[PDB]
This record gives sequence, C-alpha cells and structure tokens, in this order.
Amino acid sequence: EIVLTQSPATLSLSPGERATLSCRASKGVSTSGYSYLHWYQQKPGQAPRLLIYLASYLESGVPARFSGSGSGTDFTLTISSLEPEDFAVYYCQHSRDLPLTFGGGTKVEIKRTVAAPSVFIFPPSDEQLKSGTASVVCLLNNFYPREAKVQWKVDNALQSGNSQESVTEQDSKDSTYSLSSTLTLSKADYEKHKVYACEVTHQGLSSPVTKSFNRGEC
Amino acid sequence: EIVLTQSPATLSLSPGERATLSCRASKGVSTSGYSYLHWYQQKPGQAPRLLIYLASYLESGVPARFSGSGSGTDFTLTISSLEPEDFAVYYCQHSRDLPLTFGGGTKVEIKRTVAAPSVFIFPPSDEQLKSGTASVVCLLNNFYPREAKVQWKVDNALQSGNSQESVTEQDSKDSTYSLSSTLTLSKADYEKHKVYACEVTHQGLSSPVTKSFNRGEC
Amino acid sequence: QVQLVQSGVEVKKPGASVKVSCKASGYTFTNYYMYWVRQAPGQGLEWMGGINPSNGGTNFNEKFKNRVTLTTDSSTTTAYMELKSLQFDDTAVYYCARRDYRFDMGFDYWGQGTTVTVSSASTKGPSVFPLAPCSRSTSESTAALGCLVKDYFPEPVTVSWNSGALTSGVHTFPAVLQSSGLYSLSSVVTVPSSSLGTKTYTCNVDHKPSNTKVDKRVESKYGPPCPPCEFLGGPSVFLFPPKPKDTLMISRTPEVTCVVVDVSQEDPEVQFNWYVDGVEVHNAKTKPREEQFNSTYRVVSVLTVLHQDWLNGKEYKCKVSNKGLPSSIEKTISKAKGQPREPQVYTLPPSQEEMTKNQVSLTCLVKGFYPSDIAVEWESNGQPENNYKTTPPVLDSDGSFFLYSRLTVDKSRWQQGNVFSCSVMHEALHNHYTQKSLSLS
Amino acid sequence: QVQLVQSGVEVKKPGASVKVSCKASGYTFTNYYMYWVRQAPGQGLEWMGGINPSNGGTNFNEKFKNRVTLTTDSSTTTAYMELKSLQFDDTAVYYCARRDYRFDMGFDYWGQGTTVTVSSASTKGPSVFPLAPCSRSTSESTAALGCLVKDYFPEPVTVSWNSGALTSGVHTFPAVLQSSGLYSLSSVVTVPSSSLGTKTYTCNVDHKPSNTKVDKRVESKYGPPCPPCGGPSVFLFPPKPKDTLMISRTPEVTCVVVDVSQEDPEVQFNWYVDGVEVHNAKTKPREEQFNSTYRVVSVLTVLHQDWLNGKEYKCKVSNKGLPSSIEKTISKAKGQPREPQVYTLPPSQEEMTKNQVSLTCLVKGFYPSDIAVEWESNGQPENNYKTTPPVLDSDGSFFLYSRLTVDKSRWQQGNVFSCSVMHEALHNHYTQKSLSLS
Ligand SMILES: *[C@@H]1O[C@H](CO[C@@H]2O[C@@H](C)[C@@H](O)[C@@H](O)[C@@H]2O)[C@@H](O[C@@H]2O[C@H](CO)[C@@H](O[C@@H]3O[C@H](CO[C@H]4O[C@H](CO)[C@@H](O)[C@H](O)[C@@H]4O[C@@H]4O[C@H](CO)[C@@H](O)[C@H](O)[C@H]4NC(C)=O)[C@@H](O)[C@H](O[C@H]4O[C@H](CO)[C@@H](O)[C@H](O)[C@@H]4O)[C@@H]3O)[C@H](O)[C@H]2NC(C)=O)[C@H](O)[C@H]1NC(C)=O
Ligand SMILES: OC[C@H]1O[C@@](CO)(O[C@H]2O[C@H](CO)[C@@H](O)[C@H](O)[C@H]2O)[C@@H](O)[C@@H]1O
Ligand SMILES: OC[C@H]1O[C@@](CO)(O[C@H]2O[C@H](CO)[C@@H](O)[C@H](O)[C@H]2O)[C@@H](O)[C@@H]1O
Ligand SMILES: OC[C@H]1O[C@@](CO)(O[C@H]2O[C@H](CO)[C@@H](O)[C@H](O)[C@H]2O)[C@@H](O)[C@@H]1O
Repeated sequence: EIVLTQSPATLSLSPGERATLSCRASKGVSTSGYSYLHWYQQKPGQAPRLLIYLASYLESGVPARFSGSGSGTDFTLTISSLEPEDFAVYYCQHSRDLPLTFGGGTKVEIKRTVAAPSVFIFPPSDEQLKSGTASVVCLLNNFYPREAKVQWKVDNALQSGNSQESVTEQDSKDSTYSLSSTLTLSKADYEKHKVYACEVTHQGLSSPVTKSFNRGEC
Repeated sequence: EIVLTQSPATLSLSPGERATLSCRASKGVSTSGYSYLHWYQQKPGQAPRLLIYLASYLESGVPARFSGSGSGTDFTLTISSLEPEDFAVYYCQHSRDLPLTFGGGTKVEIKRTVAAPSVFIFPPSDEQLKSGTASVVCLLNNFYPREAKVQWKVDNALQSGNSQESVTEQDSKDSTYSLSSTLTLSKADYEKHKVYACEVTHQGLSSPVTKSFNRGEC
Repeated sequence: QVQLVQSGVEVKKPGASVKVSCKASGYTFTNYYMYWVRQAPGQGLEWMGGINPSNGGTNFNEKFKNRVTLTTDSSTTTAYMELKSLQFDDTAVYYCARRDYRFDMGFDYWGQGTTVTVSSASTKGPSVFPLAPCSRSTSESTAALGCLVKDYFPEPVTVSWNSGALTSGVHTFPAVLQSSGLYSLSSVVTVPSSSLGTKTYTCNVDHKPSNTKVDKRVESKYGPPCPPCEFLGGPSVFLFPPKPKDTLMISRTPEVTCVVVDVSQEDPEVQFNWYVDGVEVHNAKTKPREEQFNSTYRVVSVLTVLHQDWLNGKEYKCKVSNKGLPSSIEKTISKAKGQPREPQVYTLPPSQEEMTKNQVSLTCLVKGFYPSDIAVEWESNGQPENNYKTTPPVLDSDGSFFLYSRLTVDKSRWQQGNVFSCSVMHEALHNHYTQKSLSLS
Repeated sequence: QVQLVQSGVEVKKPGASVKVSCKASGYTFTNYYMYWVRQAPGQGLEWMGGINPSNGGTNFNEKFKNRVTLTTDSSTTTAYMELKSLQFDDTAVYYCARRDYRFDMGFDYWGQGTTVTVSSASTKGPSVFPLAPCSRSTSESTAALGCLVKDYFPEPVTVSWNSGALTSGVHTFPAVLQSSGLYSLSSVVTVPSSSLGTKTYTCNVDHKPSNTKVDKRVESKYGPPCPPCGGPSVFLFPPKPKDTLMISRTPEVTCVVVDVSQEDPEVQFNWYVDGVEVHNAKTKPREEQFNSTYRVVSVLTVLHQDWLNGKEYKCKVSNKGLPSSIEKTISKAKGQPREPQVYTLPPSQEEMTKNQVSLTCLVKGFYPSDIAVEWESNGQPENNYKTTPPVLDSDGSFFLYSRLTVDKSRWQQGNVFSCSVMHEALHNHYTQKSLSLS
C-alpha cells in the first residue's frame, strides 16, 4: 500500500508564469528502468486527462509546455508557461504496486489584484416563513483570493453549526470568486430574535464589513 | 280591501327622543277582544322583523323600548328612547280580512351632529384601460347630513352627463352617510387629458374640498 | 333555533316560471302556516298567499290567484312558492314567513329573501377593478381602497374583504344602473395608512347568476416582488396638546409635545421643526434620543406655549425629518374653538412737517388683534373713500398682530374740518364692526 | 477515434445495487485493461478495480473487494461495474478508463463519468423563494437580487434569469446537501439599483427529475397592487439692503441648490456678472439635510456700486441628475429711483391711558422698495420696534410704517426718539427724523 502526497495544495500564478507541481511517494515507484508515476489534468465537470506517463514521456495530443521529471520517490510536473486553459486540478498516480493510488491534487488558480467583496444580506421571504423554516442569506460578491471568513450574529450572539457555505469557481472573465452563506433557523427560533447580521473578513477589507437587517423592519 | 294609512312618511329624530308612528285602518280590525294589527321593522338588506303583534303584545326578543297601542281603527307604535340602530322603515299590517295588507311605511332617520366627508379620488386601473373605458372614482366617507355635491373637472372643464352616484343608507352605529361618484370616459378621452379632480361641497366644509391626480403620475 | 332558509337568486324570462323554496327547521312544521310576501323595487310589502302544511288549505291575494301555486313537502319540511307566466313587473325580493296556526301572533320568523329578476336581457358577469390611491401622501393617517364591480346583469352581487375577516370601515354601495341596462357597484374600505404594506387587501366578489367568483387583489405587502422603493412602513409622529395629568402649580408651564416612534437603529438621527401659524420657531426642547425598548427609537420634542397662543387658537405644527428617508412627517394641532383678540383702533393726524405739502396722510393704527384676517376702509363725512392703502398685518411681540392704514387727502379738505373715519371689520368686534374718527381739532 | 461512453445518472436507496456500463469503441478492446475510478463530490480520485477483458482477470482495492463485481462483453466491447450494498458515501461520479495490457502508460482514455446518488429521499421539486434587499433605498448604485432554490432531490436544477436574456452579473452557486438529505442552491444577479422598479427580474428554475418548472418573479415594475411607500432645484438670494447701502458692510449674492441626489452629489457652480463669467465665488462643501438629499451653497461677493447700478448676477448649476443645467439670475429692482419722505407721529391721545405707547414713523414716496428702518433713543439704538413691509401706492412709489413701543413714562419724561432710514435715493443713503413730547 503506497501513498502519494502532492504539493502545494494550491498554486496561484498569472498566465505566462511557470508551474512546478510536486509529488512524493511513501516507497520507491521506480522498477526495471521505469518510474511507474503518471500525471492527470482535471477541469470541473470533466474526467481526468492523461498528460505524462512513466513520469517523463509526453502523452499523444498533449501540448509541449507540459513536461515531467523524477525518479524514486520525488516527482515533478512542470508547465513551462501557463495558459488560460491550464488553470485546473492536477493529480499524480502510481502503479509500481496494487492498490493504485492518486495524490490529493494541486489546484492551479489565476493570480490577480486583491478585490474586496461587495457584501449583501437577504432576509427570509414571507412565502418561506409560512412553511416553518427561515433562511437568511449573505452574499460575498466578486472578491479575490478565495479565503474569506463569514461570522453570523443574531442580536450580537455568535452562531455555530446552523450555517452552510457554497463558493463559485473562479470567473472566466475577471478571475474573481463569489460566496454564499445560508443561516437556517426554524420559524419559532427566528421569531424569538430581532437583529440578524453577517460579518465579513477578507484581505481587501481594512476592517470587517457587517451587513444587517431587523426582522420586523422590512 | 282594508287600507292602512301610515304617518308621518318620514321622521327625523335624535337618539334618546320618543318616536310616535301612527297607523289608521280604513275599517275596524278588532273582534272578540283582539285587534288584528301587527308592526314590523325593516332595516336595509334584511327581511322585516316582527316587533308587536295583536296591536300591543311585544314579540319575544324585541327590546322593551318598542310598544304598541290602540284598537278599532287607530294604532300607534312608540319607540320611547330612540337608538342609532332604530334607523329602518316601520310597517303596520292587519289580518282582520282577506286580502292581508300592509301600510306604506314610516322611515325613521337618526339625527346627529354635522360631519364633514373625508374625500378620496381613485384613478382608473391599467387593467380597465386594456378595454376601451376609463372609470374615475370619488369617495365621500362618513358625513352628515345627506346633502352633498360632487363636481368633476377634467383639465378644468366641468363634466356633465357622464357621472353616476350612489349613497349608502344611514349607518346603524354612527348615523353617517357615504357617497361614491364615478366619472366614466372612453380611454381615448382619458388619455387626451392630464388632471382629474373631484370637488366636494357639504355643510361640514366651509370651503369646498378638491382631490386630484395627474394621469401618468400613478 | 327557528330557521327559514330560502333558495338562491333567480333570473327568468317573461312568460316563464320561478319556484322559490323555503326550508323550515327548529320547530314543528305542521303547526304554522307559511306565507309569501314580496317587495318590488321602490315598493312596500305585498302579501301573495298562504298555505296550511297540515292539510294543504290555501288563501291567495286575487291579484296573483291563477299564477301562484303553493305546495309543501312534509318529509323535507319545505314550502314552495311557484309563480308562473312571469311578467317584467314580477321582479322583486320574495320572502316566506311563518304564522302560528292556532293564534294569529304575526309573521314572527321570515326567510332571508330570494331576489327574482324577470328579463329577456342576457345574464352578464362583472369585471372587477381595484381602487387604489395614485401615490399616497403624508401625513394622511387614513387611506381608502376599494373595488369597482362593473357591468353586470341582473342583480345582486355580494362583496366581502379578506374573506369576511375585514368588516370594519367597509362600505358596499347600492348598485347604479347604467344607460346600457347593466349595473355597477363599488365597495370601499378605510384603513390606517400605517397598515398599507403590512397586510394584503383583497375583495371577494360573487355574481351567482353568471357563476362569477373573483378574488381581486387591491393592495399587496412591501414585500418582493414589489420593489423596495428604509423599512418598517415609516416612523410615526404623535403631537400632544398642553395638559398632562396628576398635579399643580407654576411647574406647570404648558407645553405642546411632539413624540416620534418607529425610528430605526440604522437611521437614528432625527430633526424636529416647529411652526406656530406656519412661522418657524426655535425655542423647543428636543430631548436626547432613547432606545427603550422593543427595537426602535423614541425621540421627544417639547415646545412651551407663549402669550395666550393656545387659547387664541394658534396652530402648532411639528415636522419630523429622519436622516436617511426621502420625505418629512408633519402633524398639526390646535384648540378647537379659539378665543380671538379684539382690535384696538387709533387715528393719527398728519405730521406737522407733512402739512407743508399739497397732500397729507391720515393714519390708522390697528393693533392687538387675532386672527390676522381683517379689513380696513375709510370714509369722509360717512362716505366711503377712494385712495387709501393698508399694510399687511405684522406679528407683534405679544402674539397679536398690528397694521397701519393710510388715507391720502388734499390738505384743503383736512383744513376745512371734514370728518374722516377709519373702519375695521374683524371677528372679535361687536357686530364685526368699529370705526374711529379724525377731524382737524 | 478511441471512445468510452458510459450509462446515465443513477439514484439509489442505501442497501440497493447499481450496475454502470462503459461502451468502448475505436480500438482493439481486448488489448487494454478497463479500470474503475470514482470521485466523491469535492474530493479526490479513488481507484476501485480493474478487469482484463481477454480472460476476465480482476484486481481490486481492499475497500471494494466483496461489494464490486466487474464484467465484460467482448462482442459488444462493453465493461460493467456492479456495486452492491450501497452506502451514502458511495455517492460519486464513477469513471471507466482503459490501460494498455502489455506496457503500463497510464489511463489514456476515460469515459465521461456516471453520477450515482445514494440516499433515502424521495424525488422532490424545489420551493423557490425570492432573495431581495430589505431596504434598497440607499446611495449605492448596484443592488443584488436572487432565488433560493430549496429542498429538492436529486440533483441537478438549472437556473436562468429573464428566460436567458439576463446573463451578465449572474452567479449560480453549487448545490449544498442539507442534513435532511435534500439539496439547496442560490442564484444571484447584480443589477443597477435604478432599474429595480423599471425592469422585471424573474428566475427560471428547472428540476427535470420531478418535471417541475418555476418562473419566480422576484422583482416587478412599479405600480398597483404594490403599496406606494423631483431632481435638484436652485434658489438665488440677493444681498441685504443695509449691506448694499453701507460701505463698511459687505453685500453678497447667495446661490443654494437643494434636492440633490445621494448617488449624484456634484458641486459645479458657474457665476456671471452682466453676462461675463467670474471666478471669485467662495463655494462651501456639501451637506446631507435630514432628507434623502444633499444641499450646497455658493456665495459671490459684490461691489456696492455694481449692485446699485443694476448688474445681473447669474448662477449656473451643473449636476449629472439634470437633463441640462439650472440657471437663476438676480439683480436690484429696475426703475427710476424716488426719494423717501420721513415723518414722525406721536402716540394717539386715546393710547395714553395704556402703560405702553406707540411711536410711529411714516416713510413714503420711495422707489425701489429696498430700505432699512431703525430707531434710536437720545444717543443709542432701540429694540422694541416692528416695521411693516413696503406697500405700493397709487402713484407707483412705496410707503411703510415703523412702530416703536415704549413705556409711557419714557415718552412723558421728554426722551428724544429718532427714526433712521437708509435708502439708495437719500443723500449718503441715510436720513434721520426726531420725535419728542410737545
Ligand atoms: C429636503 O430638505 C431640504 C433642506 O431643508 C431643511 O431640511 C429639511 C429636512 C427640513 O428640516 C427643513 O425645515 C429645512 O429647511 C429642503 O430644502 C428646501 O427646499 C425648498 C424648495 O421646496 C426651498 O424653498 C424655497 O425657499 C425660498 C425662501 O428660502 C429662505 O427662507 C427660508 C425660511 O422662510 C429658509 O429656510 C431658507 O434657508 C431661505 O433663507 C434665506 O437664505 C439666504 C441664503 O442663506 C439668506 O441670505 C436669507 O437671509 C434667508 N432668508 C430667510 C427669510 O431666512 C422661497 O423664496 C422659495 O419660494 C419661491 O419659489 C417657489 C417655487 O420654488 C414659489 O412657489 C414661491 O412662490 C417663491 O417664488 C421656496 O419656497 C427651501 O428654501 C429649502 N430650504 C433650504 C434650507 O434651503 C428640500 O426641499 C427637502 N426636499 C424634499 C423633497 O422635501
Ligand atoms: O392696501 C390696499 C388694499 O389691499 C387689500 C387687498 O384687498 O389688502 C390690504 O389690506 C388688508 C386690510 O384691509 C390687509 O389684510 C392686507 O394684507 C393688505 O394687503 C385691501 O384690504 C386694501 O384696501
Ligand atoms: O451524500 C452522502 C454524504 O453527504 C454527507 C456530507 O455532506 O451528508 C449527508 O448525508 C446523508 C444524505 O442523505 C444524510 O444522512 C446527512 O444528514 C447529510 O448531511 C455525508 O453523510 C455523506 O458523506
Ligand atoms: O402726486 C405728487 C407727489 O406727491 C406725493 C407726496 O409727495 O404723493 C402723494 O400723492 C399721491 C397721489 O395722490 C399719492 O399716491 C401718495 O400716497 C401721496 O403721498 C409723491 O409721492 C408724488 O410724486
């Protein structure tokens, strides 16, 4: 049972830069003159695509800019010069022994100037409130990098384990991220409190931005 | 047939006053110790209600302030201490003979202090404008006495022949009236003019009240 | 629990028939006669006939004998009135009513009535149009809304609001008959302005002859899909007169109080503007804003009354502007019946220095009056004059007004001892009239 | 061309079974292994097993031995993967991928994937709720609106805006699997806040597994049945009469603009003296005046002679909330000046019975109406006086009265009182007339 560690988990570069992805095997994968390690590219919603096989030989149909190097336990996949089509996840795989295992992946993301999030808050709709549940939605729009902390507060009291976040993929045109946070409460628990707010922390913000509303005042 | 002559036709009194309604039969309606003459109260939108039977017996459930008297040909209904809810038409009826016949009624109206109308104007709905007619409505709410005048002006031109009014019956609690006037125009004529005005004249208003709107500012 | 329930609205053609049922309950059906009475439009009550349910014996009004049939059904305790060979003038409300068999004690219980229309005109259901204000204004505390139920035949139509839940302030008007022969009716409701956008308002219209049942929405909530346009409906202003309650003495100092509530936490800053007869005043005591307690803010402004202003009937106007909202909320109060102040009238001869001119000025000082509404005229030996001018009223330090009126005359006329009079018309004068004379001494 | 086509979407209950197919084409099926790899949502790749089509020889991952059956059909060049005893964490996209039998050169061709959902739910269509600002009045130019597509099963849902017409600014988030086992997603769109009641905003949600289509109106145009809830204006103020008549004092023309929008707070002022542009106006910074509006003031100083010889002072105001520009003009009242005559009048004989008496000053025959009137006692200014506005007489000139209220004792003890008038037609713009008990 051989395991593969990839590094860095996330690589943030500009189109034109070089990408050097690393893969480390717990035991040696080279046997009889060949290193049984391969690389794959994965775009969202698509199957993985073979790039390099046996850690070096280029796969038919794959661009010249992709190359692989390594033997033993340390392997490198290089992308001499990135293109917009190269921003994707990259996986390493061994086959010197069964079971076959993959590395955890390395996401190659587009580098960009820091943009603060345009934050918006939405109360639960009247239509929903008649159903017994209440969803309060906080939107963090067109920001970069992906790291951003959303804290939900009800009457200045911190909330925990009653929220769920979802994030978009990096936008094709402006290379930005958008995030949604939903605080779910029952109608009884929602009717008990009055003030609802989502505080947002991000590299682009000099001080936490907090958008809020009052239950009755709508 | 027996003709039952009621008088007065109308009676306008303040609450707390005694009301005296008379019924004179053309032939005697008394026989063997009984006078076959009954009194009813009819309020707007309801069936007549029996008050008094056989000239002077009070019907169960009717308040004691109602009483009947007389014999032979001359009969009287008395309301000793009028209330606002006593607004109604009161009829006498005999059963001495066939055909059974009713008097022509006495209408009891309640007097109160002068109340100026509150005026409201309503433009035609976009829904009605899909057809080829425009109805403009004016409301004169909760006023006393009944006499009120509405004048319609379309870009300062006095309207005639294209208006209709309805007046409510006197209210059973506050003793006021309300009036709705409708100006009816073709959509073509409605769209050729800008300001629609309803002018109200009433005793409670020292100077007339005008409510207006400009078509297109709705 | 005596009940007589009649069948529903009917519309029939002339020459046809109508059968009205009357279902009796809560009593021994066979111990009461059933009578039929109608009420034609613009008419009184008319007896049609009666039946004895125990044996089927009948009596009829000779006017309908030959066209009316009375029948009973003992198993369903129902009485029927059938009127055949219908005439246009048979249009009426028809009632059943009971009468005790053994003793004639009147028609003690009646059915609710059946509206019957006789017509060869076609049945038509109404169009229901909402009545909503053309952009409602401030500071109107009451709003009206309604429904126009247009172009239907025959009568009647029923209207309710919010499925019968809304009854207070409702006026359903009698129908109007258009020149087309079709009816229209309007139903309205008055509600607090504060309630618009809080609750929905819908009129429920039923026209049973055409099986029309419409629920027309007149006013919605604030309230996606309605664009947002601040929230809560808006802050509410309450302007109180001088009182309050409890005790004496010289503290005291009567005050008009302006109180505002439903002021949000995101828009707390409030400004107060005070007007006495539409003249801005600046002596008011605006108390510091307080959170207490629900969630909103409460800000209080106290204006001290001056002179005899409240008793004179002066108007105290408080205007509240919230920092963040588009408009200003204005409230006005005053004593119902004000005590006016009487004008004092004084005549002044021409200045000694003006006596060197060809024309001299006769002056009339009028002061100490309230209201400002006044008129001044002049006369010469009692005859109304031609060339005089009066200034507008000027507000004095004591809360009353003063003015001057000036009459120009030839010096020769003043010098020959003619009597000139200054005449004043005002609410606070005996016979709304007074004059003061001036002559060369 | 080499192609691996997999069978469609699968939705199973836990404890059930699933069989996925992988149709191979464009190559010699028996010269390649067929491998099975899965990917759980937002996770990495897990190799399950492999089959050698030429002999049926299978290799597995310990975690999948016993639950997976791998089969092949060489006539139909199809590989199958049967996963038995399904568990919630078998929810993934399952892929087939081939591999050369002789020399291992990686998984060079993959199928498109087959999504398998393992759940106790129960196909269900979404409840679509609107997402809108609680109070979008603000001063910000961009508003966000959306649709919350909650409680549906299984995936996927599709969201469009205005039937495909609205594409810019849209962000449809990936679905979230809630504790209930029902999915939920939000779709949002940023639009210009000006458009809110001018344009319609509708999200079109389609959930094909339940055959549900919902076109939810989140924001409509203005008008009934919606409950009900005009650009900048300019005022130009002339100098004070005393300031134009006294050389010590400074006269100014003040231009104020009100009803300025929060989104458009421009401060563009242009001043003209007799049609010729000037630049010596001292403009002040803008301020929020407890309304949803801004107010800003510009003050142009004027020379005494320029105002007195007429001269038109024009104030042009510019702002991006106007179709064009607002321009107001002011000047001294036109017409031939006429000189005031000043007369003092003692109290009426009848007013002498009162504690306080009136001293009257008549000022007549003046043009224009700009004038200042004051009172003095002995050798100092007075306070308890009120002056009437100027009144136009029948001869085209103005008159007024000024009234000084005094304690009868002050008048009776012989104090001298003075009525002083400042007007342009007077010599040195000033005159004074005295009043004393005779
Ligand atoms: C939102 O708020 C704005 C700011 O107002 C302040 O804040 C609000 C919230 C309230 O608290 C207010 O009480 C408060 O004032 C509003 O601005 C006002 O807009 C209106 C337009 O609708 C302006 O009205 C015009 O006023 C002229 C006279 O103005 C002088 O006198 C006023 C008192 O009587 C005084 O308040 C003014 O400041 C101004 O004072 C002079 O200022 C100059 C320069 O500093 C000095 O040199 C003088 O000495 C001052 N003189 C005095 C006596 O103090 C009118 O002449 C004018 O009328 C003319 O035009 C109209 C048509 O436009 C004709 O109908 C009319 O017949 C005539 O020809 C007009 O009434 C008002 O001045 C504005 N107030 C200020 C402070 O500038 C916004 O309107 C408001 N927005 C909405 C939508 O509500
Ligand atoms: O001054 C001439 C002439 O003007 C009128 C207009 O009707 O109004 C003036 O006088 C009134 C009192 O008589 C004042 O109330 C008013 O403000 C003033 O302009 C006439 O009344 C007067 O004869
Ligand atoms: O789909 C299974 C997968 O989802 C997880 C993590 O999000 O949670 C869900 O799993 C079940 C779905 O029917 C529910 O029992 C559970 O409440 C829900 O949150 C994991 O349990 C699992 O890996
Ligand atoms: O009319 C000549 C001349 O006299 C004055 C006073 O000096 O005006 C007086 O006569 C006018 C005509 O009757 C009046 O209108 C005016 O009120 C009165 O003082 C001058 O002003 C005028 O030019």
